Amino acid sequence: RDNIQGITKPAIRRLARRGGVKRISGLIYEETRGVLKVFLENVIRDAVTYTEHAKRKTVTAMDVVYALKRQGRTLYGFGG
Amino acid sequence: RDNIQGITKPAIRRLARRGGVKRISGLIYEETRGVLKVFLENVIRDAVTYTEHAKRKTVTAMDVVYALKRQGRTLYGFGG
Amino acid sequence: QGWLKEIRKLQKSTHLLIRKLPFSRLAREICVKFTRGVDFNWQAQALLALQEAAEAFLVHLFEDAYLLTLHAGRVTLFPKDVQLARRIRGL
Amino acid sequence: QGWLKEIRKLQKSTHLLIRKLPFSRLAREICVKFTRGVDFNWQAQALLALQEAAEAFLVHLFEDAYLLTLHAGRVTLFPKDVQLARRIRGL
Amino acid sequence: MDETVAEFIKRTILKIPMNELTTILKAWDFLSENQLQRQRKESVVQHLIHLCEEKRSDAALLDIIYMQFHQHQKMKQFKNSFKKVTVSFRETAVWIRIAWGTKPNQYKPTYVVYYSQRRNTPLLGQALTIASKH
Amino acid sequence: RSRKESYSIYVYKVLKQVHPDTGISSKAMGIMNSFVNDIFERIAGEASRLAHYNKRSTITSREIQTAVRLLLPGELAKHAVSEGTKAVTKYTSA
Amino acid sequence: RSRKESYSIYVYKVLKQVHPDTGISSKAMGIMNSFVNDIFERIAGEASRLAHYNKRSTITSREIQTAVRLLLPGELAKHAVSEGTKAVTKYTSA
Amino acid sequence: RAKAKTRSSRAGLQFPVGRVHRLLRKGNYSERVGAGAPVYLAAVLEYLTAEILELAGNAARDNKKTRIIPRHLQLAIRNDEELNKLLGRVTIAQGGVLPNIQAVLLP
Amino acid sequence: RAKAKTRSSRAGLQFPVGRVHRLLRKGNYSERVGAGAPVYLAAVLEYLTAEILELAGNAARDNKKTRIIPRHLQLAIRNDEELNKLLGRVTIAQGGVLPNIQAVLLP
DNA sequence: TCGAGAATCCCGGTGCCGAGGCCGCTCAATTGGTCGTAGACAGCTCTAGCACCGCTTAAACGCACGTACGCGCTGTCCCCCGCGTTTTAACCGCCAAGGGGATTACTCCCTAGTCTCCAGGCACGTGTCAGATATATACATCCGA
DNA sequence: TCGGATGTATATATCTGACACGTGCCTGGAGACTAGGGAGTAATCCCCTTGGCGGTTAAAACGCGGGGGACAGCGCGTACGTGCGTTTAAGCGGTGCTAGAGCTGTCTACGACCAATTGAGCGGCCTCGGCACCGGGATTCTCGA
Repeated sequence: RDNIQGITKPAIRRLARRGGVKRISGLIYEETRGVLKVFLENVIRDAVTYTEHAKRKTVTAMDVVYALKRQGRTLYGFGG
Repeated sequence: RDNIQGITKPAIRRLARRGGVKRISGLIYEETRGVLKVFLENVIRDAVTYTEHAKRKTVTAMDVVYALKRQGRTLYGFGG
Repeated sequence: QGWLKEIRKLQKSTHLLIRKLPFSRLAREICVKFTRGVDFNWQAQALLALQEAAEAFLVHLFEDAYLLTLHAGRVTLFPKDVQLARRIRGL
Repeated sequence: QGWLKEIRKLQKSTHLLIRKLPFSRLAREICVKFTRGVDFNWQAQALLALQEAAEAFLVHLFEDAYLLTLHAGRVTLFPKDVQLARRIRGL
Repeated sequence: MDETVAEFIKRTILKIPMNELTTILKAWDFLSENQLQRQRKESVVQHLIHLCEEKRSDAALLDIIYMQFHQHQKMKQFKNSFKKVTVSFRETAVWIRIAWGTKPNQYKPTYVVYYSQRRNTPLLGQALTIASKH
Repeated sequence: RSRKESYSIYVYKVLKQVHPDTGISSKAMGIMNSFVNDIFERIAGEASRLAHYNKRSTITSREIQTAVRLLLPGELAKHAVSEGTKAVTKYTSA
Repeated sequence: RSRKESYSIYVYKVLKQVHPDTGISSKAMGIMNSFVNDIFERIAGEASRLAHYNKRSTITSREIQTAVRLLLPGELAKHAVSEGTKAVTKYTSA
Repeated sequence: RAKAKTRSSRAGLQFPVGRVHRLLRKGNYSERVGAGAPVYLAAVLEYLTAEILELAGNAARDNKKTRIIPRHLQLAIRNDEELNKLLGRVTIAQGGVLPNIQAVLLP
Repeated sequence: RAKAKTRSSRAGLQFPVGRVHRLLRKGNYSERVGAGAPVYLAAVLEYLTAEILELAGNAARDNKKTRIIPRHLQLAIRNDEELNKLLGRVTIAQGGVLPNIQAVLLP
């Protein structure tokens, strides 16, 4: 009944099989949730700042890309 | 009688002792000259472009900092 | 046995891996802990931006991490392999 | 024995390590291989900018590399430890 | 919390119109009378929120008066018993307002149903029509 | 009434010009729309500095010719430094 | 003759104000001179984008606030915005 | 009173000069904008788009498809060296990764 | 015909308003510059310089010196966490590094 | 463990050069006053987004699993460290010359700017087909038997 | 270690949802011209780099011989991957609703510009003194029993 436990063990394994990982230890499932939670807190912090600057109550796709722009990971495909 | 052999073995070791390196293998002295030579060719290429833009024949300190600015390693202490 | 089939299958396709509805509940809960917790609406296009950017971060993260597993004479990955790879990246 | 004295001595001070006159001949030779090789004058202040930026790059490089030596169960560093650390950095 | 109280307070003052800002804010008496001491609407909330540090579920009652000045966007212990914001009554024209329905979420649209004689909609009608003796 | 614009027509013209029968998905236009704006921003943003660095006020052809000289790896730059130079003389002809 | 400017006299006030006895070398002023420009770059360079992002063409005090909210990390930012907000109220005090 | 001849047509290019020349002033890059600048710039933009689509079609052609999917862009950039040196920081939505099994995992 | 009262003095700050307000127009950041902007900005600049010098003096004080050397700045930034999160990309000339012996190299 | 062991650090020298402070001064900052306009502000409105419920069925959870796999293990041994002595060149100063960076007065050509036409683009519209998933019939590759 | 079952593959089929292309239009690029100001060009002043010697002195290369590390190899033991029967929650549609996104329309507060009008601020100029460095020398140090 926790949202961070909404990232199942095989779903984490689905990521690592794409990364070319043969065999995964059992303590990864705690660390990967920790790494993912920090990575969102460095974006949702930044994405909501644009959302509250232009005085709205709704995040747009451009809000995320702007947050990822200064973050240093530019994401194409959505744009203006 | 080569300038890249102007970087002696103890001078390379002086760098790694500052980096907290206990014991160094013997094949490092070829690789470190290779790494250093590439790092200058990604800067002197860029630094001379500013030097040839403002139509001069002399590199300034601001020319290097501008090259290191776009390189992503900002160096303070010299400035304008 | 099968895992090598599993790697070539997932590196073939390009669809998302984390399921959207648990991923949506995660991002909305993090947004509550900012802006003093009112709420925020999300464009359904905009939540797909995270779910792209989260997986593309992590898949790129493990490839940097799994090199350290093979460098250590190991095959099985470890959390030591994760945090060190995060440390050398510098963020 | 002495090397630990050598580490604390060099991490104490802050002066440059590579000697200037061989370092000057290196940078001038690289500048010849651009701008079709005429020559370029160098401000003596400006060559110190490289000699700061070169050492600050490499000293930061080995600290990232020497972590991989200890991660591999080793103490003696290797060129394998160098190129892998350069690879994960992404430049 | 007091931040989240201020966030409900900051959004409430911004939602009201400045042609009637001083009218309805005087009707709440959330601050004191003479403490209202005019130029810029965004700056006026920047001082009144810092002026809300004096008097500090503490400030939602101003919004129930805000539904009276904007009524186009839609014993008496027979509502507070349902505690499984909370209910925020106000006297009136013999009736009351509710501003009640929410876990804690008081910045969402709570229901409003007077008595002049989401999933929480399935049970908020059950606790009302208690049919007491009055 | 929401009269927006993009580079949607121009990418499809270039693709048709150098490939006869090759189509493109509407998701892939969102790549190329986000692609060319990020290149445009980095080029014009960098060449904005060289005017400010060398104290002049006028972005001309010469700044871009040294901006593309910096923003690309050099082998790809060897054609790009000559492509616009092939084109900029052609405009001043007519 | 030429004339060149810095921030050095202003910083030497600040150092004297936080410590009535601590002095500073010549080289460390060049550290601080290159420091405060690079902070002035990244704040205004970010704050210029938000004017471009939300289509209003006027950098006001509000856009600096959200840019400092973006650039500085979450703990150090909380004082500087308060140090910022304290400044403008005293400026509008007279 | 002549006919409106497009500067992009006069340059013989494909990307719009007049849109770039409008954007380059309003993007607040400098005060004065030279005439030769946004006609030199569009060719640089045209050479890049013609570069990566020419690799993208070969990804489409080899995978038996006449319609470029976004993954074919991802396979085009990472198989090139020099574009990967340009776009190694930038990710791509619906891109996936290279089919990269690391070397020593085999019988 | 009054006396020239400095806006920096009127703000009660230390960093020059009038120099920043001149630079913020000529740096070509936007078209219009608000009055409240380069008086909000100087306080942000003042708070940062007052932050790092206050750590720099303690590096000077502990190393028995009344004159701040540039290494004391380097020891101040890397010993702070949050400034290191700001300045981790930026190096410092004549800085050196932390006295960082890695852990397991000891008897 | 002991002991003398150099080793560590501290302290009171000369001393230099350099920041700290004071001095003419100018030009950029501020003051005073005028304008338009961006943008604030409030007001409609219809699009997109949250909620909910049902039915799903594919997905996950646990688990028993044996079977690979980390790893501590010890022995081996090539390969750095330290030391010492003998070349080698970086270095400081010094000097002399001079290309070459900064500055200055110069004119005009490029570029903003205006305002006056027009059409290339945009949004919108139906045809239809690539392709994709669908199911096969058909062709090859080695997994445990 | 061959059979062989398990994996591979064009082929086909339909079906479809995207998309390429027609169309009306309309806001924006273009034409043509106007002034004025950037900036290019040209000429000059000395600043600073360059390239000399001498010669000095720490640096560095040679070479060893020591042992400390790397490492190949092997023991167990253990944690994770695979099947698999059992939950279960994601998804999808699906419907009902609306709160906010966004757009348009007045009002004005607020910045730009301009012109005077001082003083804060910048280069010289000098003088003090903090750091710097030598060695006494008072601590605080390391393996023969």
